[PDB]
Amino acid sequence: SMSETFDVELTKNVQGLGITIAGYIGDPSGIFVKSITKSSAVEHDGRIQIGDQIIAVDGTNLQGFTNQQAVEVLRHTGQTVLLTLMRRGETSV
Repeated sequence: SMSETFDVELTKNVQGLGITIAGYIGDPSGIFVKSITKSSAVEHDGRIQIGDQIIAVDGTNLQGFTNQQAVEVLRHTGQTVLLTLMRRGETSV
C-alpha cells in the first residue's frame, strides 16, 4: 500500500472552491474529487487532482462519516477552507 496525504488552504471566489466532489450513497467508502472547474481557486492552486479523497475539512476528520455527512460538511463551509486530502498510489485488492 502507498498513499500521499497533504493539505491545502484555499480561499473561495465567485465560483467557490471550484471542485465537484462525490461518494457512493444508498442502502471502502469516502468522498472524492470528480472534477475541477477552469480558472477556479483549486485549479489556480494546482495541487488537488481528480481522484483525491477529501479526508478532513477545517479540523474535522471525515473518515468515520457517512458520505452524505461528509458532503454536507463541505457544503456548509465558509470562504476560507483547509482541506486535507489522501491520494492512493498502491492498493491491495
